[PDB]
Amino acid sequence: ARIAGINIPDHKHAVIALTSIYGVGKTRSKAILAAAGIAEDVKISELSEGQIDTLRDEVAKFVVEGDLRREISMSIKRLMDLGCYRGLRHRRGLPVRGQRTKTNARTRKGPRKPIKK
Amino acid sequence: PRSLKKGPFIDLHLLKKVEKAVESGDKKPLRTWSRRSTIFPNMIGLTIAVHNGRQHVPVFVTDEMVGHKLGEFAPTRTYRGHAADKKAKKK
Amino acid sequence: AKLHDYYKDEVVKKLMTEFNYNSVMQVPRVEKITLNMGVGEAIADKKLLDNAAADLAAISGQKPLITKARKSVAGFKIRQGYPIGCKVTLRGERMWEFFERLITIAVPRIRDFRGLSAKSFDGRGNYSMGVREQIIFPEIDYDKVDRVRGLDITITTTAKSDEEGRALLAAFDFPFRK
Amino acid sequence: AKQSMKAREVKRVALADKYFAKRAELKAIISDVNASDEDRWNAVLKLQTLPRDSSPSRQRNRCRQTGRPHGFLRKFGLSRIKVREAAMRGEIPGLKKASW
Amino acid sequence: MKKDIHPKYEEITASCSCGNVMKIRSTVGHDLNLDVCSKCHPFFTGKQRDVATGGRVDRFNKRFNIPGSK
RNA sequence: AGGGCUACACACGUGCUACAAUGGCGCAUACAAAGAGAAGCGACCUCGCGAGAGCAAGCGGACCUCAUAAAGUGCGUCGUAGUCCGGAUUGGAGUCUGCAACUCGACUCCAUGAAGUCGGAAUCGCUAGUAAUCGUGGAUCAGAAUGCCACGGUGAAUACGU
Repeated sequence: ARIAGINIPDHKHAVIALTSIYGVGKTRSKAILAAAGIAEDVKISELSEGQIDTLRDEVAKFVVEGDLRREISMSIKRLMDLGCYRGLRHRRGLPVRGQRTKTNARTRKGPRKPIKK
Repeated sequence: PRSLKKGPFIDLHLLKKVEKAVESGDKKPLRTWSRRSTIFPNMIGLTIAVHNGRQHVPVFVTDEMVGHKLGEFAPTRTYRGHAADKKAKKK
Repeated sequence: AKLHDYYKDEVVKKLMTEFNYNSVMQVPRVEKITLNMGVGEAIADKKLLDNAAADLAAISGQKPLITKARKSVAGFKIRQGYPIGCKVTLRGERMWEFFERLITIAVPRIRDFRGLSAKSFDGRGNYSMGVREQIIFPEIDYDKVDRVRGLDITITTTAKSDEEGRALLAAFDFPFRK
Repeated sequence: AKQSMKAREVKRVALADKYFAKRAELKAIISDVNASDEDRWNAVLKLQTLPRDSSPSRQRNRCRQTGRPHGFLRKFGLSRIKVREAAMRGEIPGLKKASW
Repeated sequence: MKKDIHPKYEEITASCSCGNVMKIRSTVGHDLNLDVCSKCHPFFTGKQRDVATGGRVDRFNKRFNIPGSK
């Protein structure tokens, strides 16, 4: 099929399309489509079948959320369980990789303490 | 994340405790004035007491502890109750 | 059922002889594997009930018998006749075929759990394996809306006692937890 | 204030050169970047721990007169406040109160 | 034998064996009573140097000054 | 010696980056000044997705080098859709400086990817090379600038009246 056989987006020119397909951003999106010999300067729509059917396979190399995003998660879930000062800080849900806190947690945590309760 | 020495990393002060222990096995845990360190297999299965800045907290070393820094596995500050709300302490 | 063919052909004589038994249904014989799975109630809209249904689905293709909160008394509360745990008393010869992976190399799943000890099966040779993580059938997808932890697996036995219990569960093979 | 914190610095500078210099530079070749699968010598840190006393990451600056610990100027050996007063009194040549 | 539920049960024939006859079991330590490290091998390569730089074919004996290259 | 200085729930002062179509996206393309540099800055070389890596000229500074200004222009491109902006966060791998990057670094990179759709009441700076914006360079500096200091591009509205 036209679409990548794993999962669904649609439309737009091929180059932007693989982070729409998912799990591969721009650097992999140029290189992966180019290795297959598939253009950036085309609609998703027009694709000759030898490019698409090969695209459905040439994708199959890389990311699918079903095991992968869960697995990359399960590595963190283990970290959250492991007994580390690095993971413990992932458990409480503050910034923990880079930052410290005067007032700097909205990116990680979403809101400040909210509402009337 | 941030990454490690581009050469060894082993730290040898806590090795300096470990090197007479390591083939002696199970006893009173190693009190570390050296939390800087990595953790790897040579240190597996001993109980290495990790300086929090004032007192050593035992970490028993196992597979997960091939990973990473030693200190990384273990507290220094008492990060408290969420929002600085609690009326007990755990010294 | 090849585990049970292994038991018919190889294990029944091994066990008979070594324990000195005189009659074939005097000898050990592994019975009726059963499960539970306890849900954190069904939830206000019966969604943790759906979560009982897919997890059962993972290692029995059926539907649950579905056990009900007969009495409801203390802290999980109310209803005193609404659905709770997810029991299957599995089919026979087929259940013994399931036994070919069903607590044998269920091991790539395992991370430890409170059961499977050659000391803490009960003083009646009856035991309950609370597994946590699902066996894997090989078909498509692994988004099941998962309920992460499930499945106490209660193996039942021709066993009344300690000696028939460790005849099974240990050296019948598969091994207990080391 | 605390003549001792300034003194604490001086012994590390005399030892920076005296003990360390011939053992210092040893890291990059035989320990760090250039020792990959050339032995790697997995006992370097223990050696250099007394040199923790000495090693340039473990010593700074301070003003050579009054020893202020912040805002040094390498050109002079002094620091922000104390340098300007020496300039005010003309005691550096060529150092006019600037105008452009 | 009620013929109307239970849709699959056996269809691979239960192939698992070692690593190699579809999916894994490995060793006599196939009782897996611990978690996942997610962090050991190959960074820990059997050795304790955590990524020294890109390969030289020289690798001299002692010491250096990097910005003089003499 | 190790922690701490750096916590975090929250409120406040300052600067940052953007919310787009004057625009963002790709290639190609043009002209800066001022500086700093011997235990330092460091080309060319050959590797490396990149940071960098290694080899080494050269420099002793209007000589070499840091160091290629960038925005702007030129063509293609997206077509208002929280996106092709923004990219914080967060996983993993990677470079690096250094007794030592875990508490607590800087930097590359791959993947993923939030809020933000011109901002109450209130409120600040501004008259000319100024405002606005683009980038450059250095002092502190082992390492570690969003800030400080200075440098130059492109370069405005308007003040009727007290």
